[PDB]
Order: sequence, then structure tokens, then C-alpha cells
Amino acid sequence: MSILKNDFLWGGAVAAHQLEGGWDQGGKGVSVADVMTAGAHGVPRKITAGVLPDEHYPNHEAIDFYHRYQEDIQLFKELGLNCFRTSIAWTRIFPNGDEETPNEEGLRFYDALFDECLKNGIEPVVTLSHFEMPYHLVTKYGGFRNRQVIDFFVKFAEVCFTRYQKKVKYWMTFNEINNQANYEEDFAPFTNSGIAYQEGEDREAIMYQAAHYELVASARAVKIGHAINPDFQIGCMIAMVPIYPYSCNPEDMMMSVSAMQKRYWFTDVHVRGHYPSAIQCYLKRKNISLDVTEEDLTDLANGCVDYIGFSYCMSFAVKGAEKGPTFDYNEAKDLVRNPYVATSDWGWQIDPMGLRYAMNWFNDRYELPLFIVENGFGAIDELEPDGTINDTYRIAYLREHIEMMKEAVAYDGIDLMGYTPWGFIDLVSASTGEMKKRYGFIYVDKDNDGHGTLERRKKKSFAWYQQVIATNGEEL
Ligand code: NA
Ligand code: NA
Ligand code: NI
Repeated sequence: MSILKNDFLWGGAVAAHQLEGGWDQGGKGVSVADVMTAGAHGVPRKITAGVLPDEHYPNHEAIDFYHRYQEDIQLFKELGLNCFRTSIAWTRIFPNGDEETPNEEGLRFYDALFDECLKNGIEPVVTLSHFEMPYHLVTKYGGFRNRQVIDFFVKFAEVCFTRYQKKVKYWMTFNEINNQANYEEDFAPFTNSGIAYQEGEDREAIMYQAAHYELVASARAVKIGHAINPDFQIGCMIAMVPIYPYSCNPEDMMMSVSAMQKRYWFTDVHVRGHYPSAIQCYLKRKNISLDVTEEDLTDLANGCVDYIGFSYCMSFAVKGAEKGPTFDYNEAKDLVRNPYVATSDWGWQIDPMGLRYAMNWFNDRYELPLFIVENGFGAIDELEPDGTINDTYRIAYLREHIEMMKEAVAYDGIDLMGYTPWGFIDLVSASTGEMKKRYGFIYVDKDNDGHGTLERRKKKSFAWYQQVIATNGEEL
């Protein structure tokens, strides 16, 4: 008698560049992740011009899942996962991106990884682009500044769909495609889109042009994937941070509406196949005049997604004072602390009820199945000398989010496909390039400086989630 559906997908989520290591093994090319240095809370990662001899790049070795995946999958099986969300490293398949033929050694690696999952009861869920495009596409072509990179991505997606059509049912095109709505900081444009900005450039206009090309690439991929296997479920991937009005002040309400339009118009294109009128009017008013053709609009219309994959970690709040009639939204400056919720040590506000809010926000608009493909609590873990990791703070975060997700299914009629907590084996964080910001049920002995045995150990949350899955979410 579970609230959640009987065939509910219980898994864990990672990304290739964040855990594989082997960054130059098996023919793999240099990715955008491979030129990003380690950072920390309050210390941005640095993006370097190629791999420089005297820098620490934590994604180069990560946790060495490239060599240890067989042992790790036995831990996944003990945990009881029925699915595993990861990315296919673009640079393992097309090392520089523009080769005529794919890299067969990279195609064999994912053959072996996916086969190892499926023989242990675990279904792979694959994200095609996850912050790891070939660095050669950036330096030579400009990343998604360039229409040519659309075809390079679609070529890559098509190889992947064809090779794994019998092994992978659930796909997603561009991870957290809307992160780049924050274009004032370098991280999201470079990792979403391969944009390295030159001095004096209009950063906003370049982001919107890359977002258009990516949406076109995704839509082309959807149609091609559907032609290869109509049983594929191909979703978008939205970073869903709800943006609350600070108060019932009417300008706070409109500021929140406008911020949500700026952050989530990507979803409308993915789902409906055309641009929403508010973002179109914004672009016209700002004279952001994108290279949009009629074939683009036809591609978008014919490549709508089957479901909405999204991450949830936190919520934001905004005030509308002095935001005038335009309610322009700069994510890097305009956020305010929400006095009603706690916050993590990295400053991510803790708001389990916002997950239910997020699910209703999607469902009110789109009536599509949802897939929670990332959710997690990044926190410092401590080893007791006895050896255990008592991460009750992580059980508390996760259990309250799963309870709110159950309330959304039970009370709001949401169609929820599955739940894959993020970083369920400790890996290198995206925003900061840290091992210290731990998400996992499985501890990995490696620190921010690169020291450690890389041994895996079970935290206390491991047995907690095992029983979550065992009871299909009834025992939290
Ligand atoms: Na208040
Ligand atoms: Na901070
Ligand atoms: Ni080796």
C-alpha cells in the first residue's frame, strides 16, 4: 500500500566527469571539466587555458570509477538501486568532437558499464551532455556560439542512441540547461555551453544564442532518438530552484513571476516546442536578436520531450522594491535570504516543502511525468576511529524531501517516475571542485587536496536508504 507507484525508479545519480577519472585513458579527449581547477565555498574554481602544469584539476582522477566500477556496482546492488543515472562522457566518444567516426574504445567502456549495471538489476539512465563537452569544440569552434556544434552534438547523440538502444530506456539531453540563466558568473556559461567570454562582450546575448542552439540540438536529438527506438523516454533536465516572493507585496509577487520566466523559459521550449511570449518580448525589448531560422522552429516543434527531469536542492527568495516596471533579474545579485528556512554550510537553503512546490509548478503548467534526477545534501563528513560515518544530517535532509515528494503524489496527483539522489557515492562537486562537500551514502577516502586511499565505506545513511527502497518509500 505505498503512496509511490509500484514500478518506481529508485536510484542514484552521478556524472562521468565527477567520478570516472581516467581523464586521458582509452582515447578520451580533454573536456571542459578537465581545465577547471579546484575551488571551495567562497572561492570560485578557475577556468584555465588548456591543462597547465602547476594546477590541481580534481576531475582528472576523481574517484577512479573508470577502474573500480565493478566493485562500486556491487555496492549499488547491495544498496538496492533499480536504476543508475550517469552521463556518457562526450569526450570518450568524440574526443575532440568533430571526428568523422566515434572512438570505439569509449563505446566499449559504456557497453561494459551498462552491461555490468543490467546484470545486477540496475537500469542505466543516461544524460547526454553533463558539463563535459570537448575542450576542442570550445577553442576551435566557440562551443555553442557556433551552429556547427549543434550537428556535432546530434552526431554524438545519434551514435549513443544507436549503440545503447537495447540497454538504455531513459535519456536526457542537456543537464541543467537553465543554469546559464546566471550568465554574470563564468561557471554556468562555460559548463552548460562552452562559452569562454572575451572582454567587452555582451554576456547575456551570447548565453541566449547558445541556449537556442542547445534547445535546437536537443529537439533534433529527440526526433532522431524516437526514430531509433520509440520506446525511448527522452526528457529535459531542468535545475529547479523555486523563486519565492518575499511577501505578498504586489511588486514582490511580480518580481518572483518575472524571475521564474527568466529562469524557466527553457522548459516551455523543451515541453511545448516553441518560445513563450514573455521571454520573446524580453529579447525584443533588449534587442537580443538571435539567429533563429524556420527550420529551427520546425525542429523545436517536432522534438518536444516525454518527461521533465529536474534537480532540486534549495529555494530562493526575491524582493521587488525598486525593480520598477521591468523586473529585470540578475541571479548573481538579486537574491535575498529566506528567514523561514535553514541553510547548508555552502549556503544552499534547506526547503523540503519547496520540492512539493516545484513539482506543482511543473504540473500546473505541463501535465507531464516528472523524474527527480538529482536531490542531495552536501555536507562535511567525519570518520569516527571505529570507522563509521554518522551522517544523520543527511538522512534528515533526504527523508524530509522524500516525504514532501510523497505528499505531492498523494495530495497533488503528481505523476512521479522515480528518485535518484545526487552524489550517492562521494564524488567531485561541480560548483566547487571539492571532495569535502560530500553527498554520498558511500564514503570515499579522498580529500580536497587529492590525498587518500580512495577506499569506499558505508555511511549510516546507506542502511537508511536501503530500507527506503525496500519499502518503496513507506519507511522513512
Ligand atoms: Na517576514
Ligand atoms: Na557563501
Ligand atoms: Ni587502466
